[PDB]
Amino acid sequence: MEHVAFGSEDIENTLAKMDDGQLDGLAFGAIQLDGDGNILQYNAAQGDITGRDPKQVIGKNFFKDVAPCTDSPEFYGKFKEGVASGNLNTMFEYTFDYQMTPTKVKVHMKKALSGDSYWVFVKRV
Ligand SMILES: *C(=O)/C=C\c1ccc(O)cc1
Repeated sequence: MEHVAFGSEDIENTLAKMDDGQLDGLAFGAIQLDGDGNILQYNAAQGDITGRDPKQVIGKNFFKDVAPCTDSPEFYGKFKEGVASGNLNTMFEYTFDYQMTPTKVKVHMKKALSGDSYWVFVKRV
């Protein structure tokens, strides 16, 4: 598998070399969003945690369609600020409970290296 540690300092540089196939070899869930919150990448580990079929969610809006429970100042509010500020690095716990068993996770959001893309990393706690 891919040996990348959750919350690593240079994770945006390392994941810059990973294709969709490589992302699926991570020890934790990984989502790539555009500045509007549309889903660009969604790896296997994330799909194990949420039950979503990765291919099926790419293209939908994370905050509108897929994960309305994140539509809150505590999640989406922080996202919208990072995008507007052009910088984002934050780590917090949250509960995912839409159409699923309530699951506690640690979330790390961080701006990608290139363009207008942002990472959302998730692991169980
Ligand atoms: C609330 O809706 C939280 C999270 C979440 C994450 C991924 C997917 O697919 C659904 C929901």
